[PDB]
Amino acid sequence: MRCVGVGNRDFVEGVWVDLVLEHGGCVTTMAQGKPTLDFELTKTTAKEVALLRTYCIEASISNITTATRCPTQGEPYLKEEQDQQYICRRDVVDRGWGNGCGLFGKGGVVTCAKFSCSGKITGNLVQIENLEYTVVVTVHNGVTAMITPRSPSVEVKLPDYGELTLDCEPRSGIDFNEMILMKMKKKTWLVHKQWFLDLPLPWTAGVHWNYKERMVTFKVPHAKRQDVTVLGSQEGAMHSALAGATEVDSGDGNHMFAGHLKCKVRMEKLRIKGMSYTMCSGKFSIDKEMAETQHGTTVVKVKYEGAGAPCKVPIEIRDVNKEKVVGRIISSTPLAENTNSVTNIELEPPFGDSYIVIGVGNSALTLHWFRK
Amino acid sequence: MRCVGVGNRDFVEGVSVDLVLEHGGCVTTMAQGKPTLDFELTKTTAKEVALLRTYCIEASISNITTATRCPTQGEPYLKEEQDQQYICRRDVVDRGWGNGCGLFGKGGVVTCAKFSCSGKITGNLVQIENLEYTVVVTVHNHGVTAMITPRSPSVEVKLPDYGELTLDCEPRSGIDFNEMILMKMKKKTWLVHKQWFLDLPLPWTAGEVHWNYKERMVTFKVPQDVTVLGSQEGAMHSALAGATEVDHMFAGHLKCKVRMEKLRIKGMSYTMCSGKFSIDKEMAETQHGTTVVKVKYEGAGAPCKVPIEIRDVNKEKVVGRIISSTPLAENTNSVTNIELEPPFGDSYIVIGVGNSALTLHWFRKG
Amino acid sequence: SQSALTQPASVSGSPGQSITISCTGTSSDVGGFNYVSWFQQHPGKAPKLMLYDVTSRPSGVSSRFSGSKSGNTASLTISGLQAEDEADYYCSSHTSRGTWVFGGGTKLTVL
Amino acid sequence: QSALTQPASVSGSPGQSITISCTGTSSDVGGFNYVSWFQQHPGKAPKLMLYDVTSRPSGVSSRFSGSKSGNTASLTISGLQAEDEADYYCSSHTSRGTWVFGGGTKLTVL
Amino acid sequence: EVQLVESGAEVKKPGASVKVSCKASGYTFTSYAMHWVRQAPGQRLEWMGWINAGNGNTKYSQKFQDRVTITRDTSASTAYMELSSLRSEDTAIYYCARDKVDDYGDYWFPTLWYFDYWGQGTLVTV
Amino acid sequence: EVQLVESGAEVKKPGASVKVSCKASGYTFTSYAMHWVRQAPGQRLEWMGWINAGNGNTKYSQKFQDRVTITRDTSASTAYMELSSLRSEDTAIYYCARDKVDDYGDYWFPTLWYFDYWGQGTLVTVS
Ligand SMILES: O=S(=O)(O)C[C@H](O)CNC1CCCCC1
Ligand SMILES: O=S(=O)(O)C[C@H](O)CNC1CCCCC1
Ligand SMILES: *[C@@H]1O[C@H](CO)[C@@H](O)[C@H](O)[C@H]1NC(C)=O
Ligand SMILES: *[C@@H]1O[C@H](CO)[C@@H](O)[C@H](O)[C@H]1NC(C)=O
Repeated sequence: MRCVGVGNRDFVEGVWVDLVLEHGGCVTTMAQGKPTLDFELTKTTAKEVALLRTYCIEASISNITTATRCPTQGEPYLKEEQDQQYICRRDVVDRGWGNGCGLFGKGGVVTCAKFSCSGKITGNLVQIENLEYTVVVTVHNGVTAMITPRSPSVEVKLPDYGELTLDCEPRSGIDFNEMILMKMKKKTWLVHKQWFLDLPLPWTAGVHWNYKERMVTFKVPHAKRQDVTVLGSQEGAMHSALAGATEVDSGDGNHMFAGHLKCKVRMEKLRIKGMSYTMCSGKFSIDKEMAETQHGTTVVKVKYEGAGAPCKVPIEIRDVNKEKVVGRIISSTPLAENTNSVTNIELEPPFGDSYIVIGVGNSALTLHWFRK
Repeated sequence: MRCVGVGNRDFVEGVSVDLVLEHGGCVTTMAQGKPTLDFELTKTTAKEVALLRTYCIEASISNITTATRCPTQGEPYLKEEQDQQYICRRDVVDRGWGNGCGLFGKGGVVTCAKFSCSGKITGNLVQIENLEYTVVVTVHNHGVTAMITPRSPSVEVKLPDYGELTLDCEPRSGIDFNEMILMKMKKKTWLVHKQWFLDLPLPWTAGEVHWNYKERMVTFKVPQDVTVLGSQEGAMHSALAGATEVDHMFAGHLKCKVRMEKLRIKGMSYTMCSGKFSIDKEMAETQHGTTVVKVKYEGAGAPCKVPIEIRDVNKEKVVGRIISSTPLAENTNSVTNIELEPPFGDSYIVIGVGNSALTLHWFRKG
Repeated sequence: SQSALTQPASVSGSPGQSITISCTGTSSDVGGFNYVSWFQQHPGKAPKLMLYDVTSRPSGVSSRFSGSKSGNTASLTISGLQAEDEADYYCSSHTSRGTWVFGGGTKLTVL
Repeated sequence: QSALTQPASVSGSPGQSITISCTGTSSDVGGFNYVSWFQQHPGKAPKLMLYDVTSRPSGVSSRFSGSKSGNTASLTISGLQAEDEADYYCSSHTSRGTWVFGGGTKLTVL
Repeated sequence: EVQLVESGAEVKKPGASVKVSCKASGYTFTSYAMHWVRQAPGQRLEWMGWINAGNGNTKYSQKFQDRVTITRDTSASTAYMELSSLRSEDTAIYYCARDKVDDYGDYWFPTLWYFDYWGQGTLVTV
Repeated sequence: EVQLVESGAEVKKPGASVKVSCKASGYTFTSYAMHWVRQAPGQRLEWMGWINAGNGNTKYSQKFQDRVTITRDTSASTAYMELSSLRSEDTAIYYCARDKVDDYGDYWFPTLWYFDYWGQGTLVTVS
């Protein structure tokens, strides 16, 4: 009873069952002589991630050094020009008596500034082999199961209901050979490998920043001299470029993805707990009023106030004239465990007027139901 | 002696004068029986500017509040929805027996967050009537500041011992300021198109700050939580690639008419220097095909006229021209700046009289 | 500090008789959701979950304890009073705002 | 240590002439004309005596003269007076855009 | 079997801070949220806030958001509750109660049977 | 006329910070740059740095870049100089000197007649 109330819900009926498990959604299975089960893919977690490239999205300039020279004297030199951590640019300015030079004409200048990153983004490789799928299987009245590419088939034991084999194929997630896991401050995305490698920002693999000029302000030749300044923050520019991209959830270690795990369930060793009991003779009462779900089905809680329990709960969906059985019961053979025991039942009444009968004889509870 | 080192320099000669003053430009005026003057446009400052809009380029989210409700029960409410400092959005989620709802279906939700701006950009309206032009007029051998306003274009400039001049100017500009905005971002300033600036998809205000369209910086997307869009500083710098960067230092050439009627040459009232001269500053060629030299008058009988002549290779006839109008030596050990225009090739610059006269060889490549 | 959930301060009852404790809230808690729970607190001991989901009760809790809800008012009914029932009773609710509110408390006295 | 070298003490007789040297490098004194001379009386703030190597402010006497040859700048005081007895510093704007001062020279008048 | 072991009673002076704890035993600590409820002598129970032990997320009551700080130690299966700038009014018994978190690890909606197991409470006198 | 009024003498303990000032009078503060030069008792003058009062840009000496912070108040025509983590060696007289900025606002090259007007200096004593 975990699938009821979930918006994305698929019903699967087979007569060996084929089912597709996705994030945010869950599958309800039905089969003759087999129990009604709920299946859900809880999480797709990636254990380890290998660092590939680190881009700089925010930078600052420090240790500003300038060297000036008079005309005819040659070009000025700074030791910082040979330093890979600094950005150096040359300009040529009007010199003369007013600027402290004995000679008039164009005098050469050089400015250097230490480049420091304050905001970075990482590109990590996600290995499909290390993926772990958490599947929760619940019976109508949950047991957790793990699917790994190394151990895809798993045996799931259910108390009093038997055992099932869950053979799944971890083929989900777009080819991680062409996909990159991009991290930015607190958010994570799954982007294309080529798109990530083509980003026009300074980058490193190991601090030495390759292509720092991608973060440095553009210089126009026919304009007044300016200081060696850097571009603001590419944080917002990045968020604009990630509009189409799929956002990945990241917590306290590991990354959670949106899987699409294809499974084959073996319902051979499964048995219906309830078939071994006789019909309830006593009176029933409504514990929780019957309510319609988002799947055209109804749910009701019944309290068995009679004796002779454990016993089968008698339920039938009759027509407007209360004669023939017209509806269908989703819950596989519901039982009343003991006296004053509460039972949840999923029903599928037809469109329009119908009568849900719970119990036997005069003591039987008759509930009118309309379906729009 | 202001224009001497300036690269963009123009020489203007008349009788008693049409001149165009531009930023980075320098105008040297010459006239017979009138002093040699330097004119320069210092700044184009608008004394009263009007703020049009302030955009948010960097924001942060705080004090997140959520309120849920069951299906059919209506819409949930929060006190923060009435608060202008808060950004609220509505949606629906799956509700049922497990979520504490008696009914199944989509149940209305509302989420609010405290929006705070940490980085803003301003756009000010530039008006041509409020513009103030600062013109500095210097005499050969500090300068006198003058103000030009469209309301008061003509101005009287008094120069001690040199007389007085009338500076009648008219502001002329190509670009339309009615369609232009002065955009400021942290330390840099730009001149952008009015429509382009008003079309910017960012939160904004006019003039404890209320922000219009906070959702242009705030997303409600989750992989329930409020997400910020991050600094738009770099995105702005990318969009300003074509735009013209500004330093109150607007571009536009001021056309002027100067009245040199009341002007007089300080020096004409003195006699020629008899004593010896020495070079204070060696003679140097400028970027305008002219030369400049500082001379120290070591002799007596000052104030007196400095005797300078540009003679030929054979030291016989006067071949060159002197730019600086009748230079004088104020007192003993006084230094004088002189701008000369020697001809192409060999010439001799003679400073002084008789044997004590200083003879300087000069070769003008050209 | 005043609670959003209102309960009578003291409720008395005779042994082997039925008694009811009321818990009035608003449309934002009791009247809005089924997150209505009842707790028993003996002197010196920590609270014990007696009822949850308005009517549901944990395995070890007696059938003598029953729950009800009508509008913004929730009710706890104890049938066939015993001397051990003499304890403080609190009602709780999960609010529209995603918080938990408790009632003022009801001291049950058994005669 | 200062980049500009000046003699610590220079003595002179009244009415006589005296010269104070200031040796720098091709990066300051030998490179630019931003060579200035300052007079500092005991307890008082420095006073600009010479700028642009040779130029002097309006209130400064003609007795004070400046010179430059290579990386060495010179200050000449003609006809010494008792009031001239003060500390003299030379300064220069450098290639790096900084300012350097000399060690100073205490002028003693006999 | 499920059990919550609370820290010992503490006597503090007004204007100081106090840190109380609750150790989880018999269940997966990360799969549950730890709530903090206080009770002054002779007064009602008052909810303070919670901590999702799985991701470290919190939610406090408006009366306690400025003074209360709830933390957790996954390695020791212990949940901490710090109350700064305590006054004479803070003289109360501090109870911890458990509630299961959703299988994904998010604590949006609680389980209908919230506070099924409680700590014996720490008496903090001022 | 032109005058620079310096702040009063201060006695500080080692490991603390000190903030000195200079108020401009008789000239347009925005058009000039404020320099800071220090002098220990019996020692030479040592240049610390400058502030362009027009745009707020600075330049410090390599010996003072980590400890010295120069600020300005355009409204009050006052220039401030803060020296953090004081030591016994910082016991000096702190002089302020003016120099005109270029007409365009940028202080690339100083004026030929730099430090034409000085402040009387603040004696900062470190015990
Ligand atoms: O002290 S006051 O009279 O202001 C308030 C009084 O403490 C409230 N007591 C309730 C009574 C029911 C059991 C739980 C505690
Ligand atoms: O104290 S030490 O002897 O180490 C160094 C001594 O202070 C240097 N004094 C100069 C002398 C010329 C006037 C300016 C100060
Ligand atoms: C908002 O959150 C901060 C902590 O981030 C807190 O200090 C502040 O008091 C909160 N404000 C309100 C109105 O609750
Ligand atoms: C750079 O400047 C910082 C102060 O901002 C200083 O601590 C550091 O030593 C400087 N580095 C170099 C190489 O000068």
